[PDB]
Formats: sequence, structure tokens, C-alpha cells
Amino acid sequence: ALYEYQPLQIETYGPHVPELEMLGRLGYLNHVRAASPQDLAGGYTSSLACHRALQDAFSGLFWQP
Amino acid sequence: MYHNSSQKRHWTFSSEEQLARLRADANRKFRCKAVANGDPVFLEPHEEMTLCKYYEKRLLEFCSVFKPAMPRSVVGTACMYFKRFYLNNSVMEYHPRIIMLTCAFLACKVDEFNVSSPQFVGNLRESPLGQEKALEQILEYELLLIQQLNFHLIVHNPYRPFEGFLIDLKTRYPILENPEILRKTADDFLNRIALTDAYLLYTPSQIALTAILSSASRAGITMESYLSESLMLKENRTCLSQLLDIMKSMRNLVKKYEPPRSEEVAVLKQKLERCHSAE
Amino acid sequence: KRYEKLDFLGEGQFATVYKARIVAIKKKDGINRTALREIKLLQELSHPNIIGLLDAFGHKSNISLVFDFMETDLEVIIKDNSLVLTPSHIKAYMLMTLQGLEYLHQHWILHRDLKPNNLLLDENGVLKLADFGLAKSFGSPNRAYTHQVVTRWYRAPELLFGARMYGVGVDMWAVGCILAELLLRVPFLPGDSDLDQLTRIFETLGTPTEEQWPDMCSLPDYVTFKSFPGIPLHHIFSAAGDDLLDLIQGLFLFNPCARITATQALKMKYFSNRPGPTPGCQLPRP
Ligand SMILES: CC(C)c1cnn2c(NCc3ccccc3Br)cc(N[C@@H](CO)[C@H](O)CO)nc12
Repeated sequence: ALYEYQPLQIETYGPHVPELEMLGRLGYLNHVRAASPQDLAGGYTSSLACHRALQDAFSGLFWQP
Repeated sequence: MYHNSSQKRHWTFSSEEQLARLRADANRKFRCKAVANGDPVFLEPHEEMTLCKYYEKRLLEFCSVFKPAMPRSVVGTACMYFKRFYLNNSVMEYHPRIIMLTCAFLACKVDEFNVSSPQFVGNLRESPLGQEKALEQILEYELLLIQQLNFHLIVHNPYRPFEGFLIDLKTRYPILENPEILRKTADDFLNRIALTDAYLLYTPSQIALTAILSSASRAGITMESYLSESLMLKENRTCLSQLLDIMKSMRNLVKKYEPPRSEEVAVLKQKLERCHSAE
Repeated sequence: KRYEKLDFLGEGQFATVYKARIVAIKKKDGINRTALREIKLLQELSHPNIIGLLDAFGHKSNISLVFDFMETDLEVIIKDNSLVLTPSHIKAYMLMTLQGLEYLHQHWILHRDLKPNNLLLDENGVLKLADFGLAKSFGSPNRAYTHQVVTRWYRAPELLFGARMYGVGVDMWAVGCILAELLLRVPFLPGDSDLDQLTRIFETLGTPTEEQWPDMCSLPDYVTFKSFPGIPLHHIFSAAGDDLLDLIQGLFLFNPCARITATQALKMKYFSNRPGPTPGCQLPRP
């Protein structure tokens, strides 16, 4: 009767996008503009922009109407 | 996200034949209503398509010279609105000149490009009285356009997937030394893609990837390994074959697209003015 | 149209809400931008903890939205005194809110208007995020967001300092304020001005240092504040257990980057410990 977390399983119909925390370690962030100190202070990081861009690049790539 | 969007669920169609069926049905419904109200006046669906292509080009011209500078995503949303509206409506019932302006208006609103109505209508190359008249027409047609879109306002453009593919290529495809030299030509190809029915038949990611690989082929650079290795298509060869077929059919779509001709455009415009005056 | 009006529910500045025969209808610039925002966002979302948009209609620039009717809201639950808020009920409310927020953030949408009256409850005990009139898509660098969003009592400190670019931290700080309201049955930080809100935040939780918020001084409306020790959280919430304190501290971290996301909060031990969240059917009905 307790709660066990289960990740949101939504089909993207495309290649798997690397996790947000791994973008810097995998080298993606070297190809997106660095976030300004004001951006970081507000909580906005370049990882978010990179993750969104990759997710939209890979979304529905394997989908046939 | 596109993968569970209304664009994929309701506005990406199986074939060009289905789009032709929808357009022909719209034309036939208008003909039935005009005859049941009480002749060479009516336009045929191919003439409707020619007029729609011409007025999409005018919509692009309007959005290009729009001050303040229209974001490219707003222009994409407006063009998608125009295509979707004239998938199920005829240029004889609703004039494309007003519908394109209404599409741009609704796109500016939906894409959070805050522009006041007076400064929206100030971009029209017309005297002020025409600008107020056009504003009233746009306000009248805004709800009609929204209803005809089935209240599906979020449009997924290929531009952000294009940026994501460029990031992925820069990170994981060192064979492509500088992916940025692909952008310009790819952008060009994207524009041509926008003139066809591809936005109604293919996912934005597929469109962006096809544009990128067409640019690469035009540059002489071959990137089969990016699909097979980087994109994980060597484990599933069938999916890779389907992707290749999608891209080839998209290139054929761009190849067989026909821009409207000026004389045919003028004749059809005069015919459409006749239709709207008689109606 | 098909709907015939039956009762009057509420009224806001943007719109007036009435119950109609059972649904709820919310009523030179053209169609209202807030209504278009709600339509365009709710058409792309389908989650059990996000309110669904059944239909819309209107005449010319006028437009009305149709939603499924919700029986109550978290504000009425919190303000009610005949109702006892057990840790299980609180956990269930937080769980549903966080599941809806995790789905919403996964699709790169910030609610930016989270508050107890915008968390609606149906007769089946399902909590739904509503009032997406201020919701916006985040993650795009070339998208300036105003900081007027979120009602002051739930506004995150980064917003109060003028943060134009932000992420899910605003929603998570609002969620922390909602949790504090659930625990105390009163608003946590009832500021009457932006300066007063910042003062209450820095006095209850201590003025954040340059180590708790590295670029704090770079924000547009940043104002140097006197140093408060901050009340220990176990004194504020005496009945709360250590797991709940861990969750609250995560939700109320001053660095928005370090502030726990909806997924991270869902993975916290507080939700997996016993007692489990009460089923929606057994949730309190005012
Ligand atoms: C509009 C739609 C999302 C909806 C459906 N139900 N519902 C309720 N039901 C709770 C209730 C029921 C009966 C008597 C009193 C209350 Br209270 C409140 C509400 N609040 C509105 C304004 O009323 C807030 O400004 C923003 O959510 N919106 C809605």
C-alpha cells in the first residue's frame, strides 16, 4: 500500500537521449552557449537547452503515420 | 513534445492521396452548398492548390518583412496553420488573403510573440483605412481559424530538431569535422521542404534529418554511419530502411514540387475575386 | 451551445467560472491571450493529475473554455477546520501534485501559478493542476520570462530578485510553500510586498550566503539583507518526521539548481516510507 517511484515511460519513437546530468560528461555542453551568471542564479543552465534540443531532435524520428 | 502531440495524432497524414481527398472533399462541399443556395465560376482543386501555394508565398513575404522581426518559429506555425486550414476549407468560402493574415496573427499569439494589434496591422503595405478593415476581418476570422484547426495550436517545427541534430553531430560524429558548414544549405533545403506537403506527412525530426543529410550529400560528405552507428540503426536494419525510404520520398516531394506560374496565378486570382463577389 | 448554465462557482480577473450541466465553463486585441495559452497548453497534455480541456467556444473575440467539474480545491481543504490533515493525506496530496508536476516538467512546461486553490480535487480524490493561464514553456535560451509570475506568498526568492531566466525551481518552491501550508494550515510566508516577502523568507529560513547561492548577487533586483540565523525546520514543523524535513529542506534550498526537482522529490524516502499515501477515495471531503 506504499508508494514506489516508477519513471515516466513515454514512447519517443526515436533514439534514446542521454540523461541531463550526463551531457557535460559526454561532451554535449561544449557545443551549446554557456549560461550567464544571472542564468545560473535563476536556475537556468545550458544543460536544459541542450537536453530540450536533443529531445526534439530525436522525437518521433522512427515514427510512420 | 511531438511524440505525444496533437500534430502527430491528428495532423500528420499517411499519404499525399489522403490530403488530395481532403482538399477535393472541401471543394465538393463548397460546390454543393453554393449550388444548393441557388458553371465555370467554381475553381478546381488543383487551381485551389495553386492559389494556396501562391498565398503561402505571400504569407512568407509578409512574415519576413514584419517589424518587429518575426521569430522563425512563429512563421512556421503560421504556415502550418494556413496548410491545415486549407486542407479542409476552400479558397472560395474563405479568402486566402485574409486567412494568411489571421494565421500570422494567431501564430504570434500562440508562440508568445507579443505584438499589439495596431502594430501587427501596421506591417500591411496599405493605407490606414485598409489596415483597420483588415484588422476587423482578422478579428472576425480568428475564432473560425481556431475552430478549423480543431483547437490544436502548438505546431512542432523542424528548427529545434535541426539544432538538436547539429549538437549531436558536433558531439558524436567527429567524421563530420565541422557540421556547421551543413547548416546554410540545409536551411535552404528546409525552406523548399516548407513549400510542399511534407509538414503534413512527416515528423519534424525526420524533416530536419532529411535536410541535414541532403546538405551533406550536396557537399559530397556521406554520413551513413551516423544513422547506423550513432543513431543506433545497425541493430534494427528495418527501421534504418524505413528512415531511408522516408528521406528519399521527402527528397522526391521536393523534386516534384511545382511553384505557381505568374499568368496562371493572375487568372486564378481574377477567378477567385469573381467567386467572392458573386457569393 | 450544448451547455446550459446551472450555478456560479468563482470569479477571477481574467475570467469568470460557472458550473454548467457536469462541467465548468471559464469565461481590438482579439481572443484573450490567457485563454489561448490555456487552450494551446492543455491540448498537448494528458495526465491524470492535469486538468483536461474538453471544449471551447465563443463569438468573435469572446471565448469560453470547458473543463471537467472539480468538486473542491486544496485551499478549501487547508482552510477547513473540521478536517484533520494526517501525514497520509498530506503525502497523498504531495504525491499527486508532484506526479502532475513531473509530467508537466517532462514536457518542458512551467505552471508558474502553483497555489492551493489551483490544485483542484474531484469526487474521486484525484488532484489536478489547473489554471494554466500563466503556464509557459521553458528550456529555450531565447525566451525572456517575466518575474511577476506566481502569487507573492509562493514566489521563489530567485523570482523576487528579478530572475528573467529560470527553470522548474519556481514550481518546486511553490510546492514547498504548499507543503508548509498543509502542515501548518496557514500560509507559510504571508508577505504583503516583494520586500516583505524576501524579508519573511530570509528571516524564517535564514539569509542565504554566497555559498548557498553562488551567483545570488548577479540577479537584477538583488538587495543586500541583514543576516538572519533562520528558524530550525524541526521547530517550525514539530510533528514532521526526519524524512519530511529532508523533503522540505530540498524544496526550500535557496540555490534553484540545487533545489530538488519533481522527479527527485518523488524518489525521496518520505514518499516510500510508511504510512503510505491515502487512496483518493479516503481523502477528506469538506
Ligand atoms: C475552471 C475549471 C478548471 C474548474 C473546474 N472545477 N473548478 C473548481 N471547483 C471547486 C469548487 C466547486 C464548487 C464550489 C466551489 C468550488 Br472552489 C474551482 C475552480 N477555481 C477557479 C475559479 O473558480 C480558480 O480561479 C482556478 O482554478 N475551477 C474549477
